[PDB]
Amino acid sequence: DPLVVGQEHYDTARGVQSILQRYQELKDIIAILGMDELSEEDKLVVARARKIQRFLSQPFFVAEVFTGSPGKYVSLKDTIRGFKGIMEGEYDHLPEQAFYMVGSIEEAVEKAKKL
Amino acid sequence: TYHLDVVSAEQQMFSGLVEKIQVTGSEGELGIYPGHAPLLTAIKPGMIRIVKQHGHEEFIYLSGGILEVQPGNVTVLADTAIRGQDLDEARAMEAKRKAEEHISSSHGDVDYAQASAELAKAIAQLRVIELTKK
Amino acid sequence: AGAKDIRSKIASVQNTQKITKAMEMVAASKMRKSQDRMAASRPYAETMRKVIGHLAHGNLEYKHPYLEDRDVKRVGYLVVSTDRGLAGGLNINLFKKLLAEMKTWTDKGVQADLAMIGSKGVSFFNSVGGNVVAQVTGMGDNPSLSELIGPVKVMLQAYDEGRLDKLYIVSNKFINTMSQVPTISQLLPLPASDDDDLKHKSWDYLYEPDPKALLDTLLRRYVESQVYQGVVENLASEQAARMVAMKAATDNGGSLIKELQLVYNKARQASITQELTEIVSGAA
Repeated sequence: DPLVVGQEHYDTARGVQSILQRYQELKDIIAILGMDELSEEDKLVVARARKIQRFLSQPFFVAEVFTGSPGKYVSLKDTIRGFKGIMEGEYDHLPEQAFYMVGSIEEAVEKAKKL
Repeated sequence: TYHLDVVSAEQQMFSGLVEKIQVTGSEGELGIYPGHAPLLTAIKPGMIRIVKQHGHEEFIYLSGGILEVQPGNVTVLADTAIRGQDLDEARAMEAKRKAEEHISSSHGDVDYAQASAELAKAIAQLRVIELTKK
Repeated sequence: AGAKDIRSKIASVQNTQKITKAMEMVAASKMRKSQDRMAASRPYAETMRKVIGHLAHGNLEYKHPYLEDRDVKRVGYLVVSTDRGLAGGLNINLFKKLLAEMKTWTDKGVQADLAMIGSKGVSFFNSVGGNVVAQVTGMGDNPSLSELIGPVKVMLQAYDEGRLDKLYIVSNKFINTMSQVPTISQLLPLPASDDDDLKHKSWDYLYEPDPKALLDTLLRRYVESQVYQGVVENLASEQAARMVAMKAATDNGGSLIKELQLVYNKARQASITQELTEIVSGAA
């Protein structure tokens, strides 16, 4: 609640929910028709929702055995900055696989450099 | 020898090597030959005769066109073309019958010029079936 | 879940798959007609562009505005599009490729004037913000040169009044029955890039009376013939893209049917075991 958690956090969390819900609605249209018959705004939300789903992932220190990736601890200010940045499309120029299994947003840009 | 191409938007009408040809024009037909000057040329209703290597002939009626001649490879960009066996003397009589109807049909001078051109076209079809008999 | 609502969705997805198969029938037959029309248009337009290619290079040169390589202040595009959906991304890929070239001119400060031959292009470029200077829509299953002339007549007037300096047509090529590609083609300013007519350099071209009127007429016909072939080829490309899209939609509909049926069967089995368990418990 914004009275306890703040407005910037509250607004970020609702923004994420609104996008990922709309993506769920688009998935049934895409399943029969594919993405080509979507509106161009709908293609924009599909791209951001896929990037958001990838960015929710994180590499735990306790999971270092199953995978090999070093673990990461992310602060709240970093994560709200990352999702706020994706939601307003600052990072629209980066590929999706850049967001997979990274910590803070910065790291994703570096990953994007090496693809 | 040299090659000639003949086309219209609806079809390629002819293409191939020609020892010679004879072609309608503006101030009447002309003969054309390998050595002929590179004369870019307008066309009024008439025919073209297609004499291929070793002297073998075809006989094409044209509604109209343009005969560009930069090269020895020449082209006629015809507005509409029918050959003297793709038409027949009864089809040329049907063209003449349409011309006689068009002459009857209206008073307007440009209409009358269209009807007169349709007559010239119909007689050119008859003439091409005569050339086809020759 | 829910047995009746799932069985209703299964019925609807079944009938939709059956329709997409029939649409794939209409799309293939129209492809047959469209490609044989193209095959007829190809010889005339190909030889007309050859003819002008010979006029490009060879002496006794008259001087004419479509012939010289003047400087570029603004650029014209003739854009063909569909008016329909269900053609996959054919229009999107063409529009993106144009947008890339128009961006490259906008980097140079060279403006773009756009003439649209289809409704999808009008909608996209008006809502994106390209300067649509001409537009015709809904040409029909058999397109005819006559209707297409007006937009071209406008683009011609923009060139010959001197405003418009370079002109292109953008269209999809029917490379194969199942492969096509979007292309931007240089159109009216006759590219001197083309081969010199050194192969028959004996000839310096000569004229019947008034080379200006004759040559003007001939170039008018050249530009038009190029636009008509580019449209007929884009319609053949459209029918191929629609048949591929409908085939994909048929396979995806079958894929849903095979999974909804598993949800339904699991639900009927659970319903059958929740009851009976409750009738034996009640019988006590």
